[PDB]
Amino acid sequence: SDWDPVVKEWLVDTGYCCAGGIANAEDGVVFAAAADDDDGWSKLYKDDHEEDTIGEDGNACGKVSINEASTIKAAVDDGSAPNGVWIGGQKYKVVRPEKGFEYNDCTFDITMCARSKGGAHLIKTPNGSIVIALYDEEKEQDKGNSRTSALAFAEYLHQSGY
Repeated sequence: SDWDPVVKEWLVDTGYCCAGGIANAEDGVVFAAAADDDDGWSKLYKDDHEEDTIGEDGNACGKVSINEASTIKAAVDDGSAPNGVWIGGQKYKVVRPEKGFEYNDCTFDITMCARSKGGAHLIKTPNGSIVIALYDEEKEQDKGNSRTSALAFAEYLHQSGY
C-alpha cells in the first residue's frame, strides 16, 4: 500500500494539480499525499492548529482549534464546514457541493472549495475514499482541468475497489 506515488502520477505528473491526496471518508484523515515539489504531506496535512473564528462581517471574533480531517469530512458529508475547510494549514471555503454527480457510469459526491487564486476538489468514491486535488492559479492551473483530473483519479480508485 504505497499510495503516494500513485497520487503523484495521477494528479501531479499530469500537471493539472499542484498537489493531491486521498482521505478516508469515515473520518476525513488523509492517508496519501503528493506534490509538485515532492513534499505533498506538508500541502495535504497539518496537525490540529488554532485559527480565527469569523463573524458574519468577516472580522475575527475568537479562535478555534481546527482538526483538518473533521473539516474535510464535514465538507464532504454535509456540504458545510463551520469554520472553513483546512488542508495543509490553508483555509478554503466550500463553494459548490454536488451530490451524486455522474461521471463514467458511476456517481460521486463532489465538493469544490476555493481560496484566493486556487482551490481544491474533494471527490468521494462509492467505497469511501475522498480524492483531494489542489490547484494553484498562479501555476497556470484552473478549476476545470483540475476537476477533470480529480474525477479521472476518483474513477480509477472506484474501478480499483476503493
